[PDB]
Amino acid sequence: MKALHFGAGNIGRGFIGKLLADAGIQLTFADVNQVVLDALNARHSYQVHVVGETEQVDTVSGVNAVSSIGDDVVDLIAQVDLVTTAVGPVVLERIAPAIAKGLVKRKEQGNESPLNIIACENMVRGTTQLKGHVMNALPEDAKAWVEEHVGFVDSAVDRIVPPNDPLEVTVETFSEWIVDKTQFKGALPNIPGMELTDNLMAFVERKLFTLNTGHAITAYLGKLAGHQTIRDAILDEKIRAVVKGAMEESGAVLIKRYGFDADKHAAYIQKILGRFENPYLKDDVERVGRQPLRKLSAGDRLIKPLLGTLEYSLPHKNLIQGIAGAMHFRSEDDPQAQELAALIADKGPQAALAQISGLDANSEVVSEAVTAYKAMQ
Amino acid sequence: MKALHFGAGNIGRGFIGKLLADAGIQLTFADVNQVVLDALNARHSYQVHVVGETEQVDTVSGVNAVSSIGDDVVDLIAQVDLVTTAVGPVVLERIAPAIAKGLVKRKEQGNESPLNIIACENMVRGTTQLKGHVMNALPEDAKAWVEEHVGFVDSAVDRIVPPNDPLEVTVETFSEWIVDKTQFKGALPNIPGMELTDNLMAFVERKLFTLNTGHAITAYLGKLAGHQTIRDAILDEKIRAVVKGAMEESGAVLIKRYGFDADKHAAYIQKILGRFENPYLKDDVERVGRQPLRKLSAGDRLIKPLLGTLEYSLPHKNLIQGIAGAMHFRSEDDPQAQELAALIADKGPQAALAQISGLDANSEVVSEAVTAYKAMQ
Ligand code: NA
Ligand code: NA
Ligand code: NA
Ligand code: NA
Ligand code: NA
Ligand code: NA
Ligand code: NA
Ligand code: NA
Ligand code: NA
Ligand code: NA
Repeated sequence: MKALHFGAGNIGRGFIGKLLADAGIQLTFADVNQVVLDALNARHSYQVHVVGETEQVDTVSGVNAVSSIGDDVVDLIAQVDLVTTAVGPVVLERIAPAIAKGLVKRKEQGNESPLNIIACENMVRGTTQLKGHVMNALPEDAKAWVEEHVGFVDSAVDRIVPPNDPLEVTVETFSEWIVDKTQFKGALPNIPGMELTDNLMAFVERKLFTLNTGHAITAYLGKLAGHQTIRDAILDEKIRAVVKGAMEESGAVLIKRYGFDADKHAAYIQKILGRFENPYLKDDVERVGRQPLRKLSAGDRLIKPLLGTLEYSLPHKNLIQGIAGAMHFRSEDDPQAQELAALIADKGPQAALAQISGLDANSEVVSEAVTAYKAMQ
Repeated sequence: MKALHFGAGNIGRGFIGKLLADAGIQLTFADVNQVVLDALNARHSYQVHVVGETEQVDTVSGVNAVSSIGDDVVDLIAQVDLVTTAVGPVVLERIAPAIAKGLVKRKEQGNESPLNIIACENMVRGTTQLKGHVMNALPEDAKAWVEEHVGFVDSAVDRIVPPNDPLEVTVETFSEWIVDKTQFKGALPNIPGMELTDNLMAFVERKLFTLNTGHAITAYLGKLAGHQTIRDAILDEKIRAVVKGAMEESGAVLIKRYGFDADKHAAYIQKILGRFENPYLKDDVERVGRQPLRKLSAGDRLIKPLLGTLEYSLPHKNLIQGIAGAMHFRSEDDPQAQELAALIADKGPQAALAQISGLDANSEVVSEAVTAYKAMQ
């Protein structure tokens, strides 16, 4: 099997491309960074430091690379079995005309072997979003053929990969890659570390409501307590209790909503606490806490679980502490943190929280959050 | 009939709310800006300067307002026949928990009169996007009832409304408001100035490929020629020829793709040229040209029509001039224009264009654009 992966950044090299190459798939990266392209074509391999219990150095080999903006990438799309991405939303749109030209060429070459495309992005159903972009660049006369031969498979991915050698990358031991089984065309690939499900949204929300929720609250409370790193914060027993409790509160929602087994979910929470303890990552709380306006939005990792607890009459006291810690995040380098500070300064925490989150300013939850915010100054 | 409109900004007051109130609908605005809320509740009316052939002053009356973040807005959602928005993508998410709470209350009050929700946003199928946000905030036990009783109707809207009295607004005479007939629940409303179609995407693309394309190219070529305003630029016969020709080239694509009548489309192009001639707007080319990276993206108003001309073997020379003018846009106040300048400076126009647009750097169209770019310095 052959795969083309767009985005040879830390995620592409240390997680998605790594798993593809480790599976024995002939892997080509596509990128615009010439230094990374040349390094991959020069050495055909690189080292990934996989760190958690111990530091392991894994070697990824037999890889090569092409420019995402040239003609070779189009030729490859006409030949490979899988196309994956880890590029972010702006570049996810930019690669669409090359993918569309690739699909036209695939049809013109008479390659009817099923192709599956999997966007591995920090987005909900990113591959469906990519499909939208590809449709916007594909000729009408190719659309039927593409519907028949090409699967746009959504995924949910989770691996902590923080910021001489332009190819080395350090990643945590843990990873999760789950894809929607029902969208694949043809025989399902056997890629170790990739799991197929009929219920992708359950896993998307699990990750959002557990990993993202816990990680953010660890960062926000940690910064308030003067902790440098996620590890320092999670080993602080006062902070740990609130982080664990918030993931448990959000977990009761997931259990009710999706039917996850309670004992396995408890173990998944323990596994995430261990991930935060990683002694090799030295992940700055300021990095993890960045963009608090996004992280305080209605559909995101603090308000959505809270709305779930309201839906089911479940307890949210630790979530409320998390929201108050988020509201306290300050960073000179973060424009959202600046906007946040200015909004609370101008309108007060109650109006500010309502305006960012969409919670009614008169509500009991907003009342509870404002109390908690006041208590942390 | 009763309507609630979220977003009492220039678009809400001068276009969407104006048409609703002019139709005799009892209109309430929802916003977070207390000055605008108080002015609307104090005076219950305001003046809209409608300018084109002449300057007309219209009065909008019998309106009131509530906070989008309080409890009265929830009560209103349980009572009104229509909810409209003009808030932008960030606030479109933020209003979702209030809408969801409103729908729960609508069900709990036993109001089974059909409700239709229409987001009037500079987005493709914004109401479908809003629906996604509302679903993320609505209890599972309300979802069936909402599917039965509530329509989320996509729209395509077009009115040029550029930047003492906090309520007055100036708008061009022309407006267009088209909505997807097939998504309405119950009897269709009679709102003058709102048209219902089975084929909304045809109108979305028409506006993107004609108004947006023409308006952007007028701004970009105008700025290069030292013209202050859209009117100054469009009356420059050299610029006008390129703007008209680009809208015609994009128009041949729309005619082939959607079956628009060629004579009516020619007249629609003439109508847009007249809109650019408006002598009362004094619209700065720098404002209209802002965000060139967005405007040079694969799915946007310059590259998508170009891809269409490639699809159908149609002529794009004027589109190419437009792309080269966009690539020349400079503004200190515009971070994208800064990013653009830095990218061309670092990588050269060919690589820069390919990296922003997704066109193959080796392609003839990229070659043509680079020539044109070089010719304009
Ligand atoms: Na691995
Ligand atoms: Na295969
Ligand atoms: Na069980
Ligand atoms: Na309340
Ligand atoms: Na409450
Ligand atoms: Na009007
Ligand atoms: Na009605
Ligand atoms: Na005709
Ligand atoms: Na070519
Ligand atoms: Na070409």
